[PDB]
Amino acid sequence: GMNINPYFLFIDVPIQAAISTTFPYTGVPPYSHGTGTGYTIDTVIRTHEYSNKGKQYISDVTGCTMVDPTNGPLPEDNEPSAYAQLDCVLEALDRMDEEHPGLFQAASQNAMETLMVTTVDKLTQGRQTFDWTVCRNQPAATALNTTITSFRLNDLNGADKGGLIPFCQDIIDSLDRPEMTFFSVKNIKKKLPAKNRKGFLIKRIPMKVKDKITKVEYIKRALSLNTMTKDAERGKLKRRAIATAGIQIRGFVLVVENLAKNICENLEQSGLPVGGNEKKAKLSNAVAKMLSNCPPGGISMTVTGDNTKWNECLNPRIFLAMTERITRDSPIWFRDFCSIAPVLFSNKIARLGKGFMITSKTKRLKAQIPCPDLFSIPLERYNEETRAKLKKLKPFFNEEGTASLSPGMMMGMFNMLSTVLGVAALGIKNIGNKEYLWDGLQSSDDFALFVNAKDEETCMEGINDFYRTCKLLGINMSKKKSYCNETGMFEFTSMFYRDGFVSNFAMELPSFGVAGVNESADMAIGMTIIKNNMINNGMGPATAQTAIQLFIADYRYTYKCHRGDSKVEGKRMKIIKELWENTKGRDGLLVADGGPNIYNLRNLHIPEIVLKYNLMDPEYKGRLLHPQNPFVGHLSKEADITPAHGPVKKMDYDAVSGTHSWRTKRNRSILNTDQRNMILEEQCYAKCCNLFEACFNSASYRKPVGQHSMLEAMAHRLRMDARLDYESGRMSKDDFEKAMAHLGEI
Amino acid sequence: AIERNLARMSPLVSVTPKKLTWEDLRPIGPHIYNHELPEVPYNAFLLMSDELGLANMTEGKSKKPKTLAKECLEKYSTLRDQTDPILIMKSEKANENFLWKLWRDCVNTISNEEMSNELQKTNYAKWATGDGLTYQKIMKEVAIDDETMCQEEPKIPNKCRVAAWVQTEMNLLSTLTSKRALDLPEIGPDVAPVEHVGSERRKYFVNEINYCKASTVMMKYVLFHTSLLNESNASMGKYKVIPITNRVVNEKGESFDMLYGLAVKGQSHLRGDTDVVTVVTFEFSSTDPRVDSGKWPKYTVFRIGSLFVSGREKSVYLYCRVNGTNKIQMKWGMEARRCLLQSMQQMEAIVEQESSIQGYDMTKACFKGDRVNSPKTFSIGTQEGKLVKGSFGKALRVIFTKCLMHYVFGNAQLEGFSAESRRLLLLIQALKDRKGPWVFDLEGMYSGIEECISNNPWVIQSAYWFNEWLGFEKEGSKVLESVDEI
Amino acid sequence: GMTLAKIELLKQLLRDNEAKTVLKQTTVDQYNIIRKFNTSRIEKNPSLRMKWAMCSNFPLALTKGDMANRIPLEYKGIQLKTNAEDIGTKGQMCSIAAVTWWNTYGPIGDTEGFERVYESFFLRKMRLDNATWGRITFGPVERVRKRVLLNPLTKEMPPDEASNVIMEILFPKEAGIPRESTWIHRELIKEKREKLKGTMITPIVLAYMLERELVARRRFLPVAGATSAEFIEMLHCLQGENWRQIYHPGGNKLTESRSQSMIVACRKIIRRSIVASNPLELAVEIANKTVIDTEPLKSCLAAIDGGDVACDIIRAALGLKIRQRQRFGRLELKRISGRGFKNDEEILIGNGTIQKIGIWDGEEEFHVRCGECRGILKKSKMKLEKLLINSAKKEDMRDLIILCMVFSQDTRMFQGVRGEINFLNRAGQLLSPMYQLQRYFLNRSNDLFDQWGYEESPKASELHGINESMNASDYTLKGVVVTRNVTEKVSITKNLSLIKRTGEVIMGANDVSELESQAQLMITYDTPKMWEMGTTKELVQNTYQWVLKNLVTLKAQFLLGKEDMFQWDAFEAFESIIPQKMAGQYSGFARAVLKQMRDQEVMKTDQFIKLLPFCFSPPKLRSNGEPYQFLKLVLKGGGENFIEVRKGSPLFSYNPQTEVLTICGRMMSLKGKIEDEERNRSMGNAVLAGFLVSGKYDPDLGDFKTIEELEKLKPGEKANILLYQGKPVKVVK
RNA sequence: GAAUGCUAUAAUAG
RNA sequence: UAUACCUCUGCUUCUGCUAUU
RNA sequence: AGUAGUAACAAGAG
Ligand SMILES: Nc1ccn([C@@H]2O[C@H](COP(=O)(O)OP(=O)(O)OP(=O)(O)O)[C@@H](O)[C@H]2O)c(=O)n1
Ligand SMILES: [Mg+2]
Repeated sequence: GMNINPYFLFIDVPIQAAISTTFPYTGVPPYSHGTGTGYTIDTVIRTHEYSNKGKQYISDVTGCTMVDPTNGPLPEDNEPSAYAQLDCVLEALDRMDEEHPGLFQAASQNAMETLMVTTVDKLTQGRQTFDWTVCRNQPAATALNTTITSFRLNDLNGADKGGLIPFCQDIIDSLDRPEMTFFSVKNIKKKLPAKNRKGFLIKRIPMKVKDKITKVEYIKRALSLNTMTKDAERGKLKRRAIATAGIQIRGFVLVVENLAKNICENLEQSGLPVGGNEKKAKLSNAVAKMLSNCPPGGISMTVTGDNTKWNECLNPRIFLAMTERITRDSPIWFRDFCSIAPVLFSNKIARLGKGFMITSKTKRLKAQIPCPDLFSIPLERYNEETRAKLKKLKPFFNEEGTASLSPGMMMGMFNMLSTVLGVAALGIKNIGNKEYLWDGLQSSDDFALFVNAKDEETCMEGINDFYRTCKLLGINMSKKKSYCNETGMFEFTSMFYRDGFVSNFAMELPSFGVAGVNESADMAIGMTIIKNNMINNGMGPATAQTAIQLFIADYRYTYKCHRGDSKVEGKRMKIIKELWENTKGRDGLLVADGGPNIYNLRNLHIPEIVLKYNLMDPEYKGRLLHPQNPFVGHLSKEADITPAHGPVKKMDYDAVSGTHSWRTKRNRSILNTDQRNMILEEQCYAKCCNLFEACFNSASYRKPVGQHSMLEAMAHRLRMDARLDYESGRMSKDDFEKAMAHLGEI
Repeated sequence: AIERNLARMSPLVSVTPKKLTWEDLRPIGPHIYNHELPEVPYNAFLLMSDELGLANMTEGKSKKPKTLAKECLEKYSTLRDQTDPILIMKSEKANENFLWKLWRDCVNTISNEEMSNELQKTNYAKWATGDGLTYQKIMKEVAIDDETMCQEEPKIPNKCRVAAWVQTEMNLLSTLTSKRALDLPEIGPDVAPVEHVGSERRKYFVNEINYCKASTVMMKYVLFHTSLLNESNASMGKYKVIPITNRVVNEKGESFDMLYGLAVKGQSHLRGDTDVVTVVTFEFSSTDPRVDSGKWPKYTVFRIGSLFVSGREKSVYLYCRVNGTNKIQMKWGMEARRCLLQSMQQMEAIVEQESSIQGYDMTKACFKGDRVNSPKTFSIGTQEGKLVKGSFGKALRVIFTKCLMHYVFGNAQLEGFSAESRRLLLLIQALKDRKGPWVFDLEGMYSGIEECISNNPWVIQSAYWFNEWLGFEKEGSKVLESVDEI
Repeated sequence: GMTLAKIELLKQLLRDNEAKTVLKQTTVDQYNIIRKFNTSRIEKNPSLRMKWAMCSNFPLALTKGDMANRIPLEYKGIQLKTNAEDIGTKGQMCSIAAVTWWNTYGPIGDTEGFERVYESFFLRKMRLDNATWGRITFGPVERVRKRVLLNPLTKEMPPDEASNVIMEILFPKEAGIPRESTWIHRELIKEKREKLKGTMITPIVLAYMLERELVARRRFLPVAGATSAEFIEMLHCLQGENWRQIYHPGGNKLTESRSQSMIVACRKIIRRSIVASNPLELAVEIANKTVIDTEPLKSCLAAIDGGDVACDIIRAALGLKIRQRQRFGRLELKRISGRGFKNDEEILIGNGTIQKIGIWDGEEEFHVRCGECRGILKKSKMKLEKLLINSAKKEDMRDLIILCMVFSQDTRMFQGVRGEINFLNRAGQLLSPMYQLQRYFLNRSNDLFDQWGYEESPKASELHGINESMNASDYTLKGVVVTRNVTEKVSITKNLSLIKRTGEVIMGANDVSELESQAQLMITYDTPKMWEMGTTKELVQNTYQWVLKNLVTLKAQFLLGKEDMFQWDAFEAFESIIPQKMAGQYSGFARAVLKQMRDQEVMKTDQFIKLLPFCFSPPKLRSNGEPYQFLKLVLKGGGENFIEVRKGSPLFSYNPQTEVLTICGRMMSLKGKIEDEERNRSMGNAVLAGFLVSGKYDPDLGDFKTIEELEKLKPGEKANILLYQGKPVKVVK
């Protein structure tokens, strides 16, 4: 026979040109299982493993085991070194400051003038943040609310002023409180009369009880970071640990990152924060110059680079120095403000996830061991790998079930600032006036170093030097992953350069599917993804037209909305088929109503509802676009309409508000557990806001501003509304008296 | 300070660079060639090249899944009526009796005149779906007291050797059939010449795949994984007989329903996304499991009569396997259609590239060849150690297949190998481009690739194919050794 | 009378002591925090969760209302909705079948105003509907990555100004402090308010719909000769990498966008015409068949009153009254007397950095205009001399002075640059320093005025000077005066110079702007060989492609006639992307290396193909008779636009193993069109003119000689050459 | 003959 | 104990940072 | 059993 070999394409077409075929993104991503404690412990061990030769001491604040590698002994080998030398970090930054004059104070100015304008609500846009009041992750908006409600009880109203600064002041103040008091709910039974045999009904009501914790127990929770495992970690074998931070420390990180962003935006070699086309442009322009600047006869070489243990090796005390050196001309308060975030990170505590599951196969019994109770059982009862992990964890472990972690940044907390410290290495360019000159691009750990020298033997002298320079900043280049070749092709953040960044269609393929927002949206998204891929990711018109089909299939199967003329059996299909028969203008019907797909390459960017509107039946569009339909939930008649409606966001996809713009029922797992009580807390805030929005219609659109009471605002508006409703003649005397009387009671 | 520190830093700290030479690129994953390791087994969810669909020509308009599965067996009653278990192969930890009883319960239940495809929770179906096999949760208080309760050693993927059936799967899935599976829906009428070029260009690309084995298999995988997910949510606490169905259209344009076998879905109280639902597959196949015995350790096979394949009476077997899937894999199954795009795009890129050179639409040229240009060929594979050239269509199909296998054998092992090997693929391309590439720790770079190669068939075969291709490249390089050498 | 209901509900709400304390404690600011408060963890796998949840009985949640109650519980044995109320909506839950039911047998709502509400989109459709599609072309397209407007706007404003206008339209009461903006869009506010008046659509939607057509959505995209939003919206259909599509949108197209593109056309015509003998011939040839979207260049130049030198040159070339009318964004001038000499110089600015700017020499007079305000300006090299103006609008007078101050390029204007001024873009792209300095001093004026200096006002008849505040003052800005008081037949040389009837020249093709830029509207050339106005990489590829095509003949004709086939229309175009100051030198080199291969038996087809195009520009040898020697041949555009003599390059490299030539990424097979001896035949010979290989690297000769050291050798002298990493060669003269 | 700087519930990247 | 062949649940069994915005 | 793979599910809860 004849045996096919798919790699034999690479004979005809070069790797870069057909890189798409090396990304298996029709296949399933890796997901985690059970506990992240193992994966967390690994980071905790490794961080200290690269710092162990440094200065170890006991924190007389937290009582924790702290290790300080900075200004430590220089490495004897190529094992990851965290032993960065302040002098060399500063010297690097001085050169950067010389190369980019005024940039530090120019950024500091912007970053400072931002903070002054920055409100507290800024914190309510960070997914799941760690809440110290309950010692679990929670929505950013809630995690804040809990902290604000808690703070008020300790006489901390800085939040109420509205600016981020005075709220931040309350956080660093909260540390000096001897005890910290916070609400935590308790159930209470209560007889309620009901049409019942016994003539009543018992129901459990929530009651906010004031819990207290000590100065230390609070500090530790403030310095705490909760840990998970990273799920859907593409192109990797074994999983890795990720960290979420406290509402206390999230404040100060924003400003230190914002500072580094301002610096990065105005750097030649910074891959962040620029992205996609903006990035490709900048890197294409960068390569073009550094290529052509090469000495004639001399060799230009590109080191496709990657740093190992980026998080574990980088030190907070270095990040502290960076802010202090960057804000040199900034006023005393802002110098200090910036200094907090690193100082928190240099005393931070890593939470150890869920724990470890122990089982008996003979008995068929399993049990989770909480992180506090890790050293409850003899370590022989744990497996080999976990035994060593726990043994190595031992000296950094805390009785409450956490790990002291003075060294290390941890996953992605300071990307912008790390990028700056990276660029700072590229800022040197030469060591000892040798016959080479290096200059590259940096995007977090990911870096591409260009070296223009007289011969490749000399280039290596330059790379070897750069390596040694990075070692002094706590930057370890991966000798395994990183490689080098003559300039003309390289790889950077999975962008593959071959005399010009190539097209890699495969990477953004998963985004072609049904997004999972709803029918009306996922159509728009689905077409916009095709439209955008046709432009940016070089998808030809045939593949593009096929993509439409393949989407429409997925859509029709997902939302069970096949052609009304089709004979695909189904519950929705029964009514769809009745609509197909009842309707005259069938070409006007949307796909979701078993209508025909009329999308092509040209009209991808027009909403389906707008495309077909002209050829709909009046009754059908009258139904589909009913102003007060029940699926969307508009405005009202004023009975008592107060649902737990979330703020109407401004998504990039273009879709019309029709019956297919529905919302799914909320996961009710919460009904079984004691968390139930939170629904009442929600539906309270909901009632308050919803009514407020009836007083101020602008609140829905633009953020309302005021440090006064909501009730105060609502009252006056309603008073004016009532007075002018009487004076105008919209309201009668009987009603106005009732209005002024009812408002009087407030 | 940097000078002062670099001066006093140990010379032992360096990148230790070396210029890459072809001979330094040894074959990856040498264990795959060790015969003493076990043959990597067929571990897919459904059968692929070994599949066998019973042809049931429909009126053209659809019916209920029970109804088509019934009427399909009603035609092939000789098989459906076969009540005598002629067992051929047994899975080490399986029950012939229970499995056969289950098969017969499926056949009977799907054959009966009732509405429901529900299965009575019998002692056999309970063993098959793995009833109450989950461990009981207990208090850490009690847990700690018990010394016999311990943290289990992680189960690891064991090492396996190269297996022919993987190569054979590629080969057969890649090849042309008479049958079109794909269900690609309607489009808007074309106006812009771009759309007219796109549509005409589709006719070549879409068909070339639609008329290939991989396509049918993909569509089967999708349409199954749909009904399975639909059942999983709807009928949570119910054992259900899902028929492995798939619609096919022949050259003459006749709609045939293809029943490949019956599957049973265990209780699917799927809370988490990873949370498993045991699915027991009974699949029709002409393939004799005695032939490639090391392929079917996971399966239990019953001879259930014969069929006329043409002039030949091929004996029909029944491949019975206790399998499992989860919410994710089931969803990604329904999103397997996008295999068309990854493959179609990559070749449309070449069509469009070649179109810029010649200055017209090179679609018709690349496949067949026009008056100006002869057809486009690609180095396709080997034949007793000698390179062979294949058609543009073949080259396309080979990728589309590869992309299906990227799903079918898609896991952590593949992700890793694919990503880490890409790094070496480039280091090769540099040697090919003659951009004198350098490496710092080649061994460490290799180990990262070689640790991913365990018990994934597509990984193990991709290592073999990579090693084979590398060898053929390494030869081609010689031509350049003596160039501008005087 | 909705007011009463709200007050009555407030009394109900305030009975919940929990709600009371929330309302009493939570500040209007903190509303933003508690609004977003919820239990719901963010759905990380919605694609899955949807696909799954669609298979459940009741996935959707109705809003508790009389409308929700119009949906029946079941329809023909289909459970449409349940009794169980959702946690969120506190209303009945339902199956997707409910929607399908409502859309079929539901109540027929009033869809009045819909079209006016969603006009933004209906126009988006109307443009595609009333469009015209041209031909698809297959060939190289150099896509440039640039920041463009995604969606056509009704009127462009900053987000802040835009939001404030929307407030004035939709939410009058909760507007806050009235801004200037309010009056500036008074027409648009009333117009929109009168259109959206009768509508039942939720105000929050009308907000985002206005926001969509007032706030600018401006993002980076790969574009090619199409910047206009009404083109950008269709960018996916406009072009690929290797194909182009002509598409004329509908509705209207702006006279400004018609103008700014019309310039690029002329500049591109001239740029290419300069290379041929009788440039006027080709200039006319192309211009007559140059179409701007649907409008002929000649018609456009006639219709539009404005544009740059190039526009006037082409106008003359076609035979149209040349308008020496000029623009500088807001400022618009017309020359009375003077001749401008644009010299690129390194200007120090007030903040303390060095920016490269094109400074204009000579004393010139212009008729400056800004809105309803007019004036006469007089300037010399980096110094404003005298500015006469009218007393029109206070801000129009204020702007004209700032525009004239900047336009003059006075060393005082550069001194008043205090703060951050970006000449370089976030993506390391060049922004026009004069057009950014213009844009900066329109925002910060008080700096410029104080950093300029004042003097005594004029004491003439109708001359009375104005101070900082633009009032008839005693102290006026140094060389500013306010007054009460507000062509000629040309011919064009074949070499493209506009001569007066006397003899003095007013313009020449040497005076047009060198900067190529993305035309706003689609530029089409209705003559065959339109590629000639293309980009560096396009021309480079299309040329070598045409060389490969006719290699059969061109190579043979070379072995018979020496210079017969050096003059080809393809190689002419190709010259227009060669730096004119190296064009001749490159030809001088290439022809010698070619002739060296033909005569001394040592051929190399890949090299022949590479160099042949350069051999068009009349040769330019050194003074000692021998040609100039080169390692790389730099072309117009980015630092990657160069051809390597010895090695391959981002534009051109040959793979002998595959016999595959690679041009701008596109791969072509030289199989069949290759001699048998070539393979073993070294390149060393066809690398330097009058230089051939003798043996291999001789350590006695020492290191490898540079271009200079090579050029400075006497015939029959050995030397060490490096072709590419690890190919040392011993070459002799 | 230039600009206009942003800031999703998706996906990708690190 | 019991109701319980009952009832409730199917991301909430800790999913982070920074870009593309 | 099986899925799966460095740790889980093979229903969980009143
Ligand atoms: N999901 C991710 C991936 C990456 N990162 C950030 O990007 C850095 C680089 O990640 P990667 O290169 O994948 O790993 P390394 O940190 O270099 O680790 P290793 O030593 O294993 O290569 C991380 O340290 C972290 O700062 C992140 O925050 N979240
Ligand atoms: Mg790394």
